Parts: sequence; structure tokens; C-alpha cells
Amino acid sequence: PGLKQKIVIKVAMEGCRSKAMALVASTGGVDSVALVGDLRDKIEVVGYGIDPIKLISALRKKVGDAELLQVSQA
Amino acid sequence: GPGLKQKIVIKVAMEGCRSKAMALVASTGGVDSVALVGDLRDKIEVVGYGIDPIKLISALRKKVGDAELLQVSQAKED
Amino acid sequence: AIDLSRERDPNFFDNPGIPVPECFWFMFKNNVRQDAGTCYSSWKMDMKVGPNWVHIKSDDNCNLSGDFPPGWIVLGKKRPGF
Ligand SMILES: [Cl-]
Repeated sequence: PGLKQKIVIKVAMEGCRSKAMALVASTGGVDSVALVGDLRDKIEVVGYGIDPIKLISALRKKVGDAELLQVSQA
Repeated sequence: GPGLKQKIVIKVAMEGCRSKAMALVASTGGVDSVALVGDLRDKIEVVGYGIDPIKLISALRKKVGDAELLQVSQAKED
Repeated sequence: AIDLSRERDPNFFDNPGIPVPECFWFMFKNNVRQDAGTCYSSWKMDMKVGPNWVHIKSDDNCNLSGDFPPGWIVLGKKRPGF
């Protein structure tokens, strides 16, 4: 269940791109993860029933900084 | 450089698994994206550069479960 | 009888940093749909078709060709708006 979600996160990443990607890709509800922007400094997450609050707090716990740029129905 | 992106598609066996597979694949050097695709949502499409598909399959088989390489192609960037 | 007009679209993901592939492909064994995905027009890909790797070429109208094993085929069609 759920409407399809698109979430875009700006991540610090300085050692950590692989770590952010692994953590986001392991998250429940996630169908796709992609690095976006020319500098691959944003993560686009798409899927169903993803909790963006836990995701952001888990990314901050393990990669330092993480901001939501977008949450929308995809 | 003018080097084309890779597209690799891997079928993963399912259990309590697709999530561990996605995490392992996403953690690999040069990966731009991972997506669960296919009629049964049991295939991972990976896009990136400098990915060794044989080493990736071995890694998956070792740390997650059975996996079969289904596609290796290049992105048409022309 | 294989009829692509009656096949549901594949489950796909377009990577945003590379051009959108113009074709859907559908893989059949004895006319039973096995799976489906996307591929570029006027291009090529290596795909496992049953037991064999097959070099599959696409023309400008998503017609696919290759040395498919007996019983197997991969067919292409243009995605909407392409
Ligand atoms: Cl292709």
C-alpha cells in the first residue's frame, strides 16, 4: 500500500556516497535510488510507504548531514 | 573523458533479501543508480561506470544469496 | 499468438543522468511472456535469453534482432511519445 513517493535528499558525503546509497537502498519501501546533479551530491529515492523522517534521521546518524529538497507523489 | 555509462541487470533470489541486494549493489564503487525492475520486481538494474559485473555477482552470491547476470549494455549518449 | 498491442508495459526505471531509452522489449519462451524492460533504438545490448547470451540489435523503429535460442524471442516496440 501507498501512493508512489519521490524523495530528493541533499547529503554532505566526504570520505560516504557509497554509505548514503547503501543506507537509502536498504530502507523499506525503496524501489530506486539514484545520484542526481552534475556533482552527484543529491540522492533521489522512489518507492511506496517510505518514511522520510526516519530516513533523514538515519542518514544524519550515519553520514552527518542530510536535508530534504523534495517530497512529492511521483 | 568520453566513456559511456554501463547498464547491468541482475536477477536476485527472494527471502527475508531484495533490500540486502539493493544495499550491497548501491554500496559498490562507480554506481549511479539501482532500481528494482521486472515483471516480478526481482531484477536490479544498475547504472554507473567502472563496475566489474563478475565481481558484483560474486559479492552478491557471497554476502546475500543466489544471483544471475542478465544484461550488460552501454548507455546511448550520442 | 504474440500480440504486443495486448502486453502490459514493463516495470522500468529511467536513470535521470542518461538519455531515456526509446523502446520496450518483451521476452517470450514458447509465446509465454517471461519478462520485459527498456532498451535504446538504433543500438545493441547483450542479454541472457534462456541458457544463452544473445547480442540484440535494435533499428530506429525498435525492431530487435538476434540469434535467439529455439523457443525464445525478444520483441521491441516504441515507448509512448518516441
Ligand atoms: Cl539498450
